[PDB]
Formats: sequence, structure tokens, C-alpha cells
Amino acid sequence: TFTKACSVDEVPPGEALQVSHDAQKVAIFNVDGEFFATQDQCTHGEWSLSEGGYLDGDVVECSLHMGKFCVRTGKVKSPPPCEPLKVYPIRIEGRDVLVDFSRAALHA
Ligand SMILES: OC[C@H]1O[C@H](O[C@H]2O[C@H](CO)[C@@H](O)[C@H](O)[C@H]2O)[C@H](O)[C@@H](O)[C@@H]1O
Ligand code: FES
Repeated sequence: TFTKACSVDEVPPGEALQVSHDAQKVAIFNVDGEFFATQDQCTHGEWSLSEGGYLDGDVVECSLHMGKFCVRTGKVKSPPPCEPLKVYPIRIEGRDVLVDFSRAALHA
């Protein structure tokens, strides 16, 4: 199941939005007009990447320790995080950005 998360126009390029499904929080990033979904919480600590992060192209920085992650793959790009982000498949259906919330994957 792909689930309605947000509208294409709700997240302009270079920006992030937090979405909720059941008990999980997911960050939606618009990289160059394409949408990517990762876990919202940084893996290194209790800090939100959509609300406390900064998006630099396809790379999100966590403001607490300046850890960095690729939003496309979840891959750690800069320390101190040890573990990559969960990433979730994305479908665009017209205006809708859809996330498959049950289908989290990990790079490693
Ligand atoms: O408030 C209940 C609804 O919450 C979500 O939808 C809101 O937030 C989205 C992303 O920020 C917006 O696209 C949407 O227009 C808002 O209504 C949730 O997706 C819905 O299923 C809930 O009914
Ligand atoms: S909490 Fe995100 S880098 Fe430490």
C-alpha cells in the first residue's frame, strides 16, 4: 500500500516536511523536484531531521551534532552517526506524494 502523505506543492525544493503514519514519523524531502522519504528521527540521537535538519541538495544535516545522511539511500555522509536512515518507497500520483510506510528499507 502506498499512502497519501502530502501534496507535491506542499514541499518546495530544498525543503522538508514531517508526516505521521500510525506510530512512525517520516521526513519528506524535495530534492530538485523529486521526493524522498526517510525516517524523521536522526539515528544518532533524539532529534528530528525535518524540523531540526538542513537539506543541502540530496544530503540532510542534523543540527545537533552535524551528522549527515543521503536522503535517497539513507547512507551516512558525515559522522558521528553509525547507522543509515530507514528509507521508504515513493509514488507520485498527480498532486499526491504517496509513501509506502510498511516498506522501510536499510542500505546497510
Ligand atoms: O489531520 C488529519 C490528517 O492528517 C494528515 O493530512 C494533513 O497533513 C498533510 C501533510 O502535512 C497534508 O497534505 C494534508 O492536506 C493534511 O490534511 C493525513 O495525511 C490525513 O490522512 C489525516 O486525515
Ligand atoms: S543527533 Fe543527529 S547527528 Fe547526533
